[PDB]
Amino acid sequence: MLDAFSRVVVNSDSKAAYVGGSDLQSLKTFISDGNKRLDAVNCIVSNASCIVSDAISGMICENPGLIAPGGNCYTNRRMAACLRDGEIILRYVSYALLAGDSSVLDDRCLNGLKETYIALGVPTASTSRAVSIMKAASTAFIMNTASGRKIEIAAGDCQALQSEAAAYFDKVGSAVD
Amino acid sequence: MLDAFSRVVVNSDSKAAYVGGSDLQSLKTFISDGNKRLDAVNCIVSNASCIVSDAISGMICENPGLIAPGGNCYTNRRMAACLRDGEIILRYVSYALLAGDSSVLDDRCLNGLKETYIALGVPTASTSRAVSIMKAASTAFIMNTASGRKIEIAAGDCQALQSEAAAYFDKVGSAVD
Amino acid sequence: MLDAFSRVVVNSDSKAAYVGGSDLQSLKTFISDGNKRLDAVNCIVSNASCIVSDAISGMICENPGLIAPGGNCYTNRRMAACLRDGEIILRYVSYALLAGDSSVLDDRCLNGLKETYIALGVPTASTSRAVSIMKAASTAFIMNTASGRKIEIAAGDCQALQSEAAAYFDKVGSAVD
Amino acid sequence: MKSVITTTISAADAAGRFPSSSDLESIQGNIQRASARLEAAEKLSGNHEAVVKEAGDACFAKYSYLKNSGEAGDSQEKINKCYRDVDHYMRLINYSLVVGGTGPLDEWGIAGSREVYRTLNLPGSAYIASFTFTRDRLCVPRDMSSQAGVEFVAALDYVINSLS
Amino acid sequence: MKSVITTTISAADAAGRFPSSSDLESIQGNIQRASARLEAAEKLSGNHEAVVKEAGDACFAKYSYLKNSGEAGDSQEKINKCYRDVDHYMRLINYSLVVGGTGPLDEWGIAGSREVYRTLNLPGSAYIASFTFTRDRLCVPRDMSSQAGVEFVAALDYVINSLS
Amino acid sequence: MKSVITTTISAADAAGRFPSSSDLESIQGNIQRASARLEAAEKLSGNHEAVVKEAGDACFAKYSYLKNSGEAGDSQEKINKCYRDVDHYMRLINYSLVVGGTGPLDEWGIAGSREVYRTLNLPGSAYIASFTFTRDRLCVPRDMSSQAGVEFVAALDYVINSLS
Amino acid sequence: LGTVLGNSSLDKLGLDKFVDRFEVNEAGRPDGFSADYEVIIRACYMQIFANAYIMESERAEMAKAESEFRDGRFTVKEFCRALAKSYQYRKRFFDGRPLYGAIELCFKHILGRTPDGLEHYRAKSAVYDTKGYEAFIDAFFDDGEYDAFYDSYCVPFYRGHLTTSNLSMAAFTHMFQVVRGSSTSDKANPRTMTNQITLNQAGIQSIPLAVVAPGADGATFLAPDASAGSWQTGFSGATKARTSHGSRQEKGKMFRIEVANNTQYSAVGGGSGIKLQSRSGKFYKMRNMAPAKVSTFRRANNVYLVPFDELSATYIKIHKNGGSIASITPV
Ligand SMILES: C=CC1=C(C)[C@@H](Cc2[nH]c(/C=C3N=C(/C=C4\NC(=O)[C@H](C)[C@H]4CC)C(C)=C\3CCC(=O)O)c(CCC(=O)O)c2C)NC1=O
Ligand SMILES: C=CC1=C(C)[C@@H](Cc2[nH]c(/C=C3N=C(/C=C4\NC(=O)[C@H](C)[C@H]4CC)C(C)=C\3CCC(=O)O)c(CCC(=O)O)c2C)NC1=O
Ligand SMILES: C=CC1=C(C)[C@@H](Cc2[nH]c(/C=C3N=C(/C=C4\NC(=O)[C@H](C)[C@H]4CC)C(C)=C\3CCC(=O)O)c(CCC(=O)O)c2C)NC1=O
Ligand SMILES: C=CC1=C(C)[C@@H](Cc2[nH]c(/C=C3N=C(/C=C4\NC(=O)[C@H](C)[C@H]4CC)C(C)=C\3CCC(=O)O)c(CCC(=O)O)c2C)NC1=O
Ligand SMILES: C=CC1=C(C)[C@@H](Cc2[nH]c(/C=C3N=C(/C=C4\NC(=O)[C@H](C)[C@H]4CC)C(C)=C\3CCC(=O)O)c(CCC(=O)O)c2C)NC1=O
Ligand SMILES: C=CC1=C(C)[C@@H](Cc2[nH]c(/C=C3N=C(/C=C4\NC(=O)[C@H](C)[C@H]4CC)C(C)=C\3CCC(=O)O)c(CCC(=O)O)c2C)NC1=O
Ligand SMILES: C=CC1=C(C)[C@@H](Cc2[nH]c(/C=C3N=C(/C=C4\NC(=O)[C@H](C)[C@H]4CC)C(C)=C\3CCC(=O)O)c(CCC(=O)O)c2C)NC1=O
Ligand SMILES: C=CC1=C(C)[C@@H](Cc2[nH]c(/C=C3N=C(/C=C4\NC(=O)[C@H](C)[C@H]4CC)C(C)=C\3CCC(=O)O)c(CCC(=O)O)c2C)NC1=O
Ligand SMILES: C=CC1=C(C)[C@@H](Cc2[nH]c(/C=C3N=C(/C=C4\NC(=O)[C@H](C)[C@H]4CC)C(C)=C\3CCC(=O)O)c(CCC(=O)O)c2C)NC1=O
Ligand SMILES: C=CC1=C(C)[C@@H](Cc2[nH]c(/C=C3N=C(/C=C4\NC(=O)[C@H](C)[C@H]4CC)C(C)=C\3CCC(=O)O)c(CCC(=O)O)c2C)NC1=O
Ligand SMILES: C=CC1=C(C)[C@@H](Cc2[nH]c(/C=C3N=C(/C=C4\NC(=O)[C@H](C)[C@H]4CC)C(C)=C\3CCC(=O)O)c(CCC(=O)O)c2C)NC1=O
Ligand SMILES: CCC1=C(C)[C@@H](CC2=N/C(=C\c3[nH]c(C[C@@H]4NC(=O)C(C)=C4CC)c(C)c3CCC(=O)O)C(CCC(=O)O)=C2C)NC1=O
Ligand SMILES: CCC1=C(C)[C@@H](CC2=N/C(=C\c3[nH]c(C[C@@H]4NC(=O)C(C)=C4CC)c(C)c3CCC(=O)O)C(CCC(=O)O)=C2C)NC1=O
Ligand SMILES: CCC1=C(C)[C@@H](CC2=N/C(=C\c3[nH]c(C[C@@H]4NC(=O)C(C)=C4CC)c(C)c3CCC(=O)O)C(CCC(=O)O)=C2C)NC1=O
Repeated sequence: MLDAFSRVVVNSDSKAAYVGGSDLQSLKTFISDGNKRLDAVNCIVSNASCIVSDAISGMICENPGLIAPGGNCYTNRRMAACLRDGEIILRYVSYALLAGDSSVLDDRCLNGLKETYIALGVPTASTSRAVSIMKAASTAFIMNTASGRKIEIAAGDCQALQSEAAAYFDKVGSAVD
Repeated sequence: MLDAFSRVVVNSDSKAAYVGGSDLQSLKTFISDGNKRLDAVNCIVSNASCIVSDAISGMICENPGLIAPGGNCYTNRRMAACLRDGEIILRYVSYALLAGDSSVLDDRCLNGLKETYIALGVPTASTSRAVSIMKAASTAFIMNTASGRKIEIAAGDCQALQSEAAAYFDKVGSAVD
Repeated sequence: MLDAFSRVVVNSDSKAAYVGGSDLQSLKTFISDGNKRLDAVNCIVSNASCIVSDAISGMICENPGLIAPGGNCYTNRRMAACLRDGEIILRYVSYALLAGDSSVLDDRCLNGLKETYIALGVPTASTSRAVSIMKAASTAFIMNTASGRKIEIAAGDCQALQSEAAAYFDKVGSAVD
Repeated sequence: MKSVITTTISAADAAGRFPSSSDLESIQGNIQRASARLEAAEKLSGNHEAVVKEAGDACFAKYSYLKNSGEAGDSQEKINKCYRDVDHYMRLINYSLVVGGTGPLDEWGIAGSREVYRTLNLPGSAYIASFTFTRDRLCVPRDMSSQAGVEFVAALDYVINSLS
Repeated sequence: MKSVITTTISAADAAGRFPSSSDLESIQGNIQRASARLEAAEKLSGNHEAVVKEAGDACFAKYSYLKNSGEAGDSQEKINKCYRDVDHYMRLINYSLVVGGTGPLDEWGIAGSREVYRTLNLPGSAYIASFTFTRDRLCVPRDMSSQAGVEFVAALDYVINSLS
Repeated sequence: MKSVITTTISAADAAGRFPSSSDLESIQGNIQRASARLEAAEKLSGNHEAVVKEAGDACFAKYSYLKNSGEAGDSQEKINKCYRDVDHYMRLINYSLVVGGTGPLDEWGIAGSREVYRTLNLPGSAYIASFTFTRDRLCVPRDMSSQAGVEFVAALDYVINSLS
Repeated sequence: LGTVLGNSSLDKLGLDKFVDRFEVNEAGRPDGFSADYEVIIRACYMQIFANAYIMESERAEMAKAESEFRDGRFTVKEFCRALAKSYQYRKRFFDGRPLYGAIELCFKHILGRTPDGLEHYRAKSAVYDTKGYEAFIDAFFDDGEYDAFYDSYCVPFYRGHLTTSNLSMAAFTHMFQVVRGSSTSDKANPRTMTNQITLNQAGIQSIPLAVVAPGADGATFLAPDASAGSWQTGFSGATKARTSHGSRQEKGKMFRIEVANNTQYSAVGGGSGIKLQSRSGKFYKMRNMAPAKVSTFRRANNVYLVPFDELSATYIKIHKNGGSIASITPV
């Protein structure tokens, strides 16, 4: 695992050079954007099982063939493992938002997963559908635009961070497809 | 692992309906043939180490190269593992006679075996020879036609079941080749 | 493991009430004394190998019978385990200074140690001697009065915390005897 | 899939010794109770529709609060999900009823029921209302047989004790 | 018991190292968020009674079917069980709120809640109604502080997401 | 690599939990001590050359026997090995100083140093001489700020205590 | 129970349940059935946590590793390693325990024997101190021992009692101190609960321990601690000594008898029901015909060394006081 700090150090490490000015200045922007990232991860962590609920229910409600007999959601067991997979995807996404770098996701969740599914037969476009719903759902929670929970936050602009989280979810969705 | 019951239920489960009368009637024929299957499996379990004795001793005495120096029966250790392997083959065949379905044998004994003998270097035509000897010897014991033991049984015809046991042994012999 | 927060929570939990204002006021004094505790732990952690060096070198140089043939420091292996023991004692004491509570040390380091040293043949009075040397040497580093390393700290009073660390080391020295 | 056959073959297989006379006695008992179980499977395959209709209608003859705000009553569709879930339950009661162990019912239905029911906000108590209703609505010599009814009750009891 | 202190001490302990400066930065943040969390702990210790009374009264401002047949409403005793359960919950929100991690609330309350709630036929959804009521009924500068309100909401969220 | 971020992600991950408020307080502390650490990193990146030159020149202002027979003074090349090793050390103090744990400094530089230094007959005491020289030669209000100085001293202390 | 009767002396030692063995015999990934695996999984928790209690909340911990056993990822060797690395296993066994309590547990969980000599303890503690925790766990798993006995598809079992992994007779007796029959788990079992090292003094010096069967007679007996006399000054009244040297070996061999429940209410002086010192309620024994408030037996569980010709008498007196006899081994 590597955060933003570690990535600056690894990239600067190859040339055997010190942190310098520019890299540290971009990382100063990370620190000043710190609390926004903190409260953002609090927004995605709170109501996260509700994200997984809405996402998978939307995946079945959009594509009714999964619950059709012989589908990959068709069994109570299968639905359990389905919900857990959504939960673990969101889990490592949450860690990628804390770290500010996709190292934990790439090294730990992303690896081996496309092939695991191929053996399983899990439909990959349905998984990328569920990942997309967790993406939009997660960005709507992160922008205080949830139609059910519009909680109090310090007022500001955080479009950078929304683009960041959308980059991680698009990394998972491109990883399964 | 799946018996006859399980296979009817699984086929009707992908069919997604109730079990129904028709499958049930064939399984009633299984039940009424029950005790014949029972005494058949008693016939194969009794005198089975004698089957493996005769089988492997026939496999060496047909093909004298195994016991020749540098063969796969040539070591006393190798002869031990040879005898045991014949015993385990016979064992799972006996289970496939009890269950009335080859699921235990296909999932458990048949799978990975061709790849294992090949890795070992075990000659495959010799194994299919030994499987064939266990086949015909086992059917002759199961039909009370053994030249050494013609024991007392209730009178009847069991050609169905002989065809069944011959199907299991042919499945293993085709599996190694 | 339990810090000072956990001790307030457990005591108020057996008391079965809310934490309340009063306990919280003493814990506010803990938080306002926080940075002194931070710099204190930094003082004991920095130059700690040097503390273990001075302590055990003092224990041998005061009592020359340990290194005598037949002593418990007499073997190179034995001297290794001797040095490590001093290191681990100071390690858990350092944890007890961060937590502000002796839970880690009592549950983990303190328990069964007299019967272990007795069980090995380690003289207990000599261990309490070495623990006492780490006590005084650690308090002299924590008060910036070290004759070799007098580093810069902003000036204040920290007698509370010195009494605390002395309480942990006296707990260990009474624990081995 | 837990049946008498798979149990004894699995156990004697784990032991590693040819199937002895004990397993033979076990499958002897399986072919003894067979006719009773299949009788109950035949009648369940007969009248499954009215079974599920009375089960769901009795489930809302109890708790009405589900179709209020909404917990689960906000469509004819979700109530159709109710009746299809009871269809799946009687389908697995039919399957287990055929096999004669609680194996198929456990591996298809019961394994991992909880994560789903706590996650997708499904109260189990209403399922319990349905099954206890049907379990109360047997007929001893009027419906099937002494052996068939008992068998049916056993299966259904397993469902409720797996759920409550 | 998960706090900042026990996490970093446990981690560096599992490494086998003395505590380095990284742990010290973590507990530096603990002494930064401390005053906000303890403020929220103080106010909850202030008005805990009315908190639990409005929580239970809002729990039965929702689902009335509980006090019917009976599920759990058959006495003033069982409703006393209700208000003491929410007393335990706000008391653990207070404990975790003091410590500042969801450690105590998880190990005292949440660990093994679900087998009790499925075993004693207790619907968790009503708890959810209570806590989401309280969580909706904060006040930004009227009640505590920007950071304290956030801390309190976080703890209560954890409860709901541990339960739903 | 030990930082606050990787410690709490790794620990929360080992729990299997989403990241709770405790980790959030830890990274809150990281962004509290950040400016001090980065200040020290800026000035180290500033005059690293004269730092390494005075460190090595002071390393041979102590032990001169190195450049004798030979241990390690038998070329301008081996003394270049000396100053490049001190270049690597100040480069890792810079790296760890950025990250804010002794993680990078330990995993790159310290881990397995001992077998190399005993294998290539490199005495560790000379390194100690260099670093204790630099650590003695800072300036309290003259360089950086009370807080940055402390951070720098901490890192470099770790090096000496990792090496002796 | 009884070592004869049905021929199976070991089963009645409490180790009858642990015969069950669990080797995956199915090659290739499971899809759907999840019966056999959920059994093997459960057996892994029964071995690794040693019958500790894990809940739905606690089933969320290690859910990922659990979902990797079910896939072509981990052998049960590597799955057992993955359960041994996790948050739970550290909470229970490592964080509460001392490095030697913890070492001894790790052999009960991973290998199912006890450590015999101090050399095992030195090796594993040194691996710990060099590298930390995860390499500690690896150093159990990554050795010839585990690979040979289990082969990576067998869930670990108790083999410390068996004669086939040789060990020492000390490891035999120590085997039964560590396992007390099916209910007792690492947390639950007395003298191994939480932090206390299950056997330090015994485990370090390879002291054979008399084996007391579960249930039976004095199951609830924990040995009284001894100090070392002059050197490292210690109390000298607490227990009988394991050795008995002689000139009292006359009168027949010395029997070290352990008595297990001593109590005021039980101690009667041979005559039924509690005797009253004063007319109105005063029950402790009078010192010099003055009331004392000191328990007649002071710390449940005193031992007795008794030579053979005094056995019967001693055997009577224990039963007079209602003390119950744990184990009687000739010394
Ligand atoms: C660390 C990351 C990580 C993941 C991302 C998952 C990925 C994953 N999923 C499954 C396994 C599974 N995953 C699903 C999920 C699905 N159900 C459907 O209807 C959909 C197509 C899909 C959800 C969108 C199902 C149903 C199974 C079980 C498949 C089966 O047994 O038939 C398995 C095999 C092991 C198991 O059975 O659990 C793995 C490795 N596991 C991990 O360790
Ligand atoms: C320990 C826990 C912890 C947190 C949870 C955060 C909470 C937090 N957020 C902000 C502050 C803020 N938080 C947000 C966040 C956003 N505003 C929007 O309108 C979006 C909905 C949302 C996107 C994430 C913004 C925009 C600010 C103010 C701008 C800024 O401070 O950068 C502040 C500054 C102080 C204050 O406002 O009083 C703090 C402490 N920090 C912490 O230390
Ligand atoms: C569960 C099912 C199951 C099987 C079917 C066997 C299959 C099997 N056989 C061997 C191993 C072996 N099998 C044989 C058998 C042979 N000797 C010959 O002369 C003939 C070609 C052939 C008998 C017809 C021999 C000789 C070995 C040992 C090979 C060697 O070590 O050289 C091995 C490797 C492990 C071992 O040495 O035992 C395995 C997995 N094992 C199982 O677990
Ligand atoms: C527990 C052990 C156990 C057994 C070993 C069997 C023994 C067994 N076999 C039959 C009964 C029988 N067994 C056979 C078997 C055959 N007859 C032939 O001529 C062939 C040689 C042979 C092929 C296998 C036949 C044909 C019957 C009678 C037909 C039938 O009952 O299906 C019966 C019926 C009752 C009776 O005949 O008195 C029983 C109990 N059942 C058991 O429970
Ligand atoms: C991350 C690492 C880390 C540390 C190592 C500490 C370092 C630290 N110490 C103080 C501050 C201080 N430190 C001390 C300490 C003492 N003074 C004495 O004369 C005694 C010798 C010594 C006993 C321990 C005192 C007295 C203060 C000032 C009083 C106070 O702030 O409480 C401050 C306040 C800010 C400043 O002074 O600029 C900081 C950040 N905090 C951290 O975050
Ligand atoms: C093989 C067995 C098997 C089952 C037993 C079911 C169980 C089951 N039910 C639902 C899903 C559902 N089940 C119900 C049923 C309920 N409506 C209520 O008012 C009552 C509380 C209850 C009937 C008694 C509803 C309403 C949903 C949809 C829930 C929702 O989307 O909000 C789902 C999720 C997938 C879906 O939406 O269909 C599953 C797995 N499915 C299976 O494959
Ligand atoms: C496959 C499983 C299966 C069941 C479990 C039953 C369940 C069942 N019973 C009835 C219906 C009925 N069940 C009974 C039975 C009796 N009522 C009494 O008061 C007696 C005590 C008891 C006989 C012992 C009666 C009398 C009716 C018709 C009237 C009624 O509802 O009670 C109905 C409605 C259809 C009908 O009228 O037949 C259904 C679905 N049917 C099935 O097909
Ligand atoms: C320590 C934590 C803590 C809380 C979470 C609150 C919770 C709380 N709020 C109220 C009570 C109240 N809370 C509010 C707040 C407001 N109502 C509105 O409609 C506005 C939107 C909102 C301000 C933003 C109001 C107006 C009342 C009184 C009337 C009411 O119940 O709404 C009460 C009853 C006692 C009273 O009247 O004060 C309690 C327990 N109190 C605490 O001590
Ligand atoms: C340390 C934390 C802690 C808790 C949080 C509680 C949780 C809890 N509640 C109950 C038990 C109970 N809890 C309730 C409460 C309810 N009544 C309803 O109408 C609502 C659904 C709900 C209040 C919102 C009731 C009614 C019972 C008794 C249930 C019964 O006996 O039927 C029990 C079983 C023991 C008992 O009977 O008391 C437990 C463990 N106990 C604890 O030790
Ligand atoms: C990333 C960090 C990093 C380091 C810190 C260095 C550390 C280091 N130094 C040497 C190797 C060396 N280092 C020195 C240095 C010394 N000469 C002396 O007189 C003094 C005692 C000392 C300088 C103070 C010398 C002389 C060698 C060569 C030794 C030899 O070949 O005899 C080697 C072996 C490989 C080589 O020959 O270069 C390594 C790994 N390398 C790294 O990759
Ligand atoms: C009937 C036969 C019989 C014996 C043979 C002795 C053996 C014996 N010695 C000691 C005890 C002792 N024995 C010694 C003797 C030693 N001092 C050393 O420097 C040497 C290694 C060694 C003499 C060669 C010492 C020093 C003690 C006291 C040990 C202590 O308290 O630390 C004890 C314990 C009781 C006690 O303290 O006296 C016993 C049983 N006792 C017996 O009843
Ligand atoms: C009929 C079958 C069906 C569904 C099921 C939904 C599922 C769904 N939710 C979405 C997206 C979505 N879902 C939620 C979560 C959700 N909203 C909340 O305010 C609360 C409290 C929630 C959990 C209870 C949010 C927050 C969003 C983002 C949009 C928004 O701002 O609401 C999106 C948009 C995806 C995208 O942007 O690519 C879809 C498709 N849609 C369907 O057609
Ligand atoms: C000279 C090298 C040599 C051998 C060794 C034998 C081996 C042998 N046994 C056979 C077959 C065979 N073997 C036995 C078992 C055997 N018979 C019994 O009655 C008892 C008690 C037995 C164990 C002691 C039976 C029961 C049969 C079936 C034929 C029969 O009815 O006897 C068959 C026929 C295979 C087939 O049908 O394809 C062969 C080749 N043959 C050889 O040429
Ligand atoms: C001949 C066998 C022998 C020894 C070995 C020493 C060991 C020793 N160090 C002490 C105490 C001691 N030791 C140090 C640490 C030490 N001093 C420094 O300035 C630096 C850099 C150190 C590590 C290299 C300090 C700082 C003190 C406190 C006294 C002081 O101010 O120096 C004390 C006093 C203990 C007390 O106060 O109770 C002793 C006995 N003494 C012996 O008789």
